Amino acid sequence: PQITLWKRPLVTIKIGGQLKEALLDTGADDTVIEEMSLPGRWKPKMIGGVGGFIKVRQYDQIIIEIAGHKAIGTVLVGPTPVNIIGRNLLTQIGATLNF
Amino acid sequence: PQITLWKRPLVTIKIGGQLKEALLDTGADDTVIEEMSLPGRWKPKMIGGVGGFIKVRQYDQIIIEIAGHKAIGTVLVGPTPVNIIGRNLLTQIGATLNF
Ligand SMILES: CC(C)(C)NC(=O)[C@@H]1CN(Cc2cccnc2)CCN1C[C@@H](O)C[C@@H](Cc1ccccc1)C(=O)N[C@H]1c2ccccc2C[C@H]1O
Repeated sequence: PQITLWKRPLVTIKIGGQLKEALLDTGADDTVIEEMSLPGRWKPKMIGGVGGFIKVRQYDQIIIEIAGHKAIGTVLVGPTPVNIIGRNLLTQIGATLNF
Repeated sequence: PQITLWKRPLVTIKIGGQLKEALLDTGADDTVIEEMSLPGRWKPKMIGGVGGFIKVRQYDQIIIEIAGHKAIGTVLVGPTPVNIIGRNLLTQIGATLNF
């Protein structure tokens, strides 16, 4: 679709078989989802944004559906304030900014 | 224009008579610019990022040019790691996310 920005660009995702709401975030390098049980091995990671750094679980090669579009890639899991779809997966689904 | 997301979507902005580089950020509600001595009045604000909150100065009705497109709105100034153009100004320049 084409998504305007008057409201947060929230979409439904499917991850681990579960539906969640997430924010399409062009300012995020990576994808980070709130704490959940997720099938795969993981390793510790830290990511930083405004306000500082958080500790996350890094899961590689995770199947995720974003507004009906398939991606398979790195998903971080940890105490993010909101679920965030970042550029690593926005690129997979062919998302661009236009003006 | 169209901007892909293989790298951070950085553009040139003009604010306060100065050129800066800034990130077009659909995940950001607000626009946050690195410390700069903008004139006049401002209001204290705290804004929340992925890692917690930071202190900023809120300036209203600020003239800013984003990739050649003029606009006007609220700009938050403080110790941000990157200059961030958020939805309050992305809407003004008619930006969308497309896939
Ligand atoms: C107005 C303000 C700027 C404070 N907003 C944000 O920071 C929001 C906060 N919400 C949360 C919120 C908090 C409170 C209230 N409402 C919402 C989550 C989404 N972010 C938007 C992010 O796109 C901001 C960027 C900024 C940044 C870019 C590059 C380098 C440093 C900082 C961000 O945090 N990106 C980082 C990022 C993000 C996810 C995964 C990995 C990484 C690395 C890095 O790219």
